Amino acid sequence: AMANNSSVANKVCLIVIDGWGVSEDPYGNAILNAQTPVMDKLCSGNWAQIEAHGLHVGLPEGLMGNSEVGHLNIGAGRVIYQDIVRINLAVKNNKFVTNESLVDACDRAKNGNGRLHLAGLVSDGGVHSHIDHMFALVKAIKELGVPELYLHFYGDGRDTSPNSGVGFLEQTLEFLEKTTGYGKLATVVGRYYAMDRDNRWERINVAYEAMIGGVGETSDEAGVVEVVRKRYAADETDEFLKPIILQGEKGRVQNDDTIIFFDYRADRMREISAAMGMDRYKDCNSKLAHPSNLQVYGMTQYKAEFPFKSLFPPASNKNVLAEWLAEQKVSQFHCAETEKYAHVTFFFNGGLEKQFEGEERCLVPSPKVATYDLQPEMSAAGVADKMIEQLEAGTHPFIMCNFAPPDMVGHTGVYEAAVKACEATDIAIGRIYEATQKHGYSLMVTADHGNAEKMKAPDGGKHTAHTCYRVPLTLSHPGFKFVDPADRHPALCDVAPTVLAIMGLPQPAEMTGVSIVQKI
Ligand SMILES: [Cl-]
Ligand SMILES: [Mn+2]
Ligand SMILES: [Zn+2]
Repeated sequence: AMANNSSVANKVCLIVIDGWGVSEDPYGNAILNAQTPVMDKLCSGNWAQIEAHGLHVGLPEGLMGNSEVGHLNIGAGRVIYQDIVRINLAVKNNKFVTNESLVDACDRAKNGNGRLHLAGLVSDGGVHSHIDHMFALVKAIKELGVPELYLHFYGDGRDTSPNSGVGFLEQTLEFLEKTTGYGKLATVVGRYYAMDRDNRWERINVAYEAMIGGVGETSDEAGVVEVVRKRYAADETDEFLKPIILQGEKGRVQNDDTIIFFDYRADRMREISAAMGMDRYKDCNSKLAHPSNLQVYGMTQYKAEFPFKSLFPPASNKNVLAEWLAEQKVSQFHCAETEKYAHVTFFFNGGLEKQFEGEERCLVPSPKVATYDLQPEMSAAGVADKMIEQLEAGTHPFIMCNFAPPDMVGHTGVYEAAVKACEATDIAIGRIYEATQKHGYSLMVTADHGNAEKMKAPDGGKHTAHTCYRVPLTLSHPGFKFVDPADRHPALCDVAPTVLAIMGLPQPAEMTGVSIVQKI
């Protein structure tokens, strides 16, 4: 227990069912075709249906929710964005030209020798980068008035076809000369050399020396596409392109220059960026001098030790529900089956290992079976047991668990076992609800995303995937009325704030709201 447990106005039991969504279509809907009388009552009258997919939880529009994103958003009380989502939103709404770090890189150039470098993987593979981000950056840097911009094109062939690079090179060349009339291609080199992540500095050195010294084949805008096509016929593909050099010494990285790397994945950026921006050029052991007074910038942060500013730096995830309750000196309980323990732990608590002060944990072991359709109740009963024991104790004014059956059985695709899963989950919830009533907890049932509600493809085939359907949010306490946000659908990010409002605890500013209940 914790010193301010008595300040709590209403103790709360939160259940996160895993893979339990709301769908009107009953064909292959294991929740609808399962005896679920407990949830059928809890999901009626005062109850809400909230989003767990797509942008509502920091994912690309249209993408199904999943267990990690779900538990992250639930426990965080804010939307937890993917980096790629953050970047693409910024492209949609012209927020590059106001980006503080990008404005910083550009101002430094403008008040120095004004030379800027763009370097990254040029393709639409979308794993490490996107060429549209590169395009969007050139336009931005143009608007901001940087005098000179040179581009260092890293060839892909791994997240795209090995002979796709000519197309992106053509498309880059036309963009710079006809669309922006600004920016110049200075280098082409394969990601094999520039985006090594196994500390093979002899590979990095190839891209290093090309950028700073022009160690490659000379070409120009008129010839460069032919060079690459000749390389293809020599059996050298995008990934493995040896360097090509386009603007002479003007396009090299020189003294006092600024560099922006536009990849948003870090592992394959740490080496080239540390070679340019710290002391790792020494590992390349080049006979070339290292330029003086460089400053590097990254689309994202590649290593917190690095001094590099970032266009989209990491969110700290400060004052997620678990940390915040401990700050208020209120104690808590987290419980789950094996298969979902990282969800009520690592991910609920912000995506780290921290178990905060006053946080008590319980791991109920999952059954040892080959597939979970062979025991579709899994260990939900045991999880309920431990939760009911905490309700009898009354020690923790906030307790929570996860029930795995609906998701983990849904993934098998066996429709009738899914039905059993949801039946066994519903019985478990019913046991806790009885206990909350007897020991005066308010019960709240939600889910992290759907799954069980769609078990069949239109044609009857197995459908094992997660869904984009909304999920329930129930509240047994009759002095509150559910109310939607005025500006958006409610979403997982509103579970934690709503919890704190029922508990009479303040909300921390990092929790970008919002309680979706109001008192009667
Ligand atoms: Cl080589
Ligand atoms: Mn799953
Ligand atoms: Zn899940």
